Amino acid sequence: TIPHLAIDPFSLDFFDDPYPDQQTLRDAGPVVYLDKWNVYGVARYAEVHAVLNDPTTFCSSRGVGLSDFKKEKPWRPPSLILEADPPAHTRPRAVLSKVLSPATMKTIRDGFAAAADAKVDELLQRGCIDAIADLAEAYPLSVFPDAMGLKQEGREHLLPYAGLVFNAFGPPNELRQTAIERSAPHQAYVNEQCQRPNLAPGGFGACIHAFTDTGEITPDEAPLLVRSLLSAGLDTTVNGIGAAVYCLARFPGELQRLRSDPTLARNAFEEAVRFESPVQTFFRTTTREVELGGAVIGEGEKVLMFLGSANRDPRRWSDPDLYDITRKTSGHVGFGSGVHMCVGQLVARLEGEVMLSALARKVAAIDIDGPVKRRFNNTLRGLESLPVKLTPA
Ligand code: HEM
Ligand SMILES: O=C(O)c1ccc(-c2ccsc2)cc1
Ligand SMILES: [Cl-]
Repeated sequence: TIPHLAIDPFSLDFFDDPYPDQQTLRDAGPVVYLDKWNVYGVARYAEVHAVLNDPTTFCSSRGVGLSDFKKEKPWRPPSLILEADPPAHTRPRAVLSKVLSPATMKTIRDGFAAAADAKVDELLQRGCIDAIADLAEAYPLSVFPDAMGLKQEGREHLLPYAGLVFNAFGPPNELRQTAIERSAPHQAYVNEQCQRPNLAPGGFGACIHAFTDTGEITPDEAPLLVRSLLSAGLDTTVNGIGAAVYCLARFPGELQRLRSDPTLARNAFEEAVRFESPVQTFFRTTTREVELGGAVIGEGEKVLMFLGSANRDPRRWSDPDLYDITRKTSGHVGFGSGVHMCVGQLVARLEGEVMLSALARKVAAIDIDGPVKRRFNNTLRGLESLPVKLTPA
């Protein structure tokens, strides 16, 4: 009934070009079994959406990586939000929602936009740049650690720590075990910055700690919630912005549309998130026997969702493999869906928007002018190096 496939979605060959294998996964059936890792897989939009939106049956408290916390010890203490289910999830979620609220975006937008404009001006002086190190990495590094309230010293630990976190959702392959063995100094730095005294006034970190007064979280919960933002808040946006620039570089017609109407910047970024899907995959664990897509899955089984695949499923999208900055993007699952849907999505969109706005207003052309190199991660899709020439408007 359920087809079995030998495809390894965490292999380097798969990362290098996942799209043919993703079609194979979609077309095999609504539910497949991945013999390589003994997990169920869903790669169509319909089933990915269904799983995300039934948190009771498809839980997160047994981990959203391959590892089942009921069987193995988590590599770090569980996240109070990502790796929790309702009701435990609900109050910590509400706190991060308020910390990263619509109202909060007003306090940081001017600074984020200024830094984006400044970066693009700086890059135009050089002309030929690496759109990863010099833009996709440099810009979020120039605004997010400050918005968190982090000191300057030690920030070089942030991207390695995030790479570790997202590799750790994967199976115990080489990527994962190498990350974990190098992890000690990054964990030590991050855990220390989570303490209240080390987070500057007015920043996201201080604001989380300030909520420990209200009855929503206790003081001992605040450091792990800061840890969530230091885990999920930087490397994701690096790959999202990298994705957007890569799309504009490959699809010059869309850059030209963006230049002609810079107010398309926000949707151009959203479409980039759909099109590349910086977060490719993660898991749920079944809490009961369940019927999904006409198949029966037993209790305590890992289910691997292919978010990137769902975002290219022709059953849901017209011309899924085209980058279209005026596409109706609502419903894409690049930020997830349901109760765990990215709590930081307003920050992500703000960064993406103001950077694409800067490019739209200041840059006439983006031409790849060197070898493109991919960055491999069990969960994240993105580039290591993207040599481009920027032509000023
Ligand atoms: C382009 C950038 C981003 C992408 C693609 C992205 C993607 C996602 C996805 C797919 C989830 C769902 C996980 C699940 O359902 O198990 C998620 C959750 C989460 N994200 Fe984002 N994210 C991004 C940026 C951010 C930022 C900027 C922050 C914080 C400042 C952040 C913090 C979080 C947190 C704390 C969760 C857990 C929410 C929950 O479990 O309720 N992320 N993200
Ligand atoms: O709470 C945290 O530490 C945390 C929250 C979310 C992610 C994530 C995973 C797949 S997409 C976004 C990672 C870590
Ligand atoms: Cl840690």
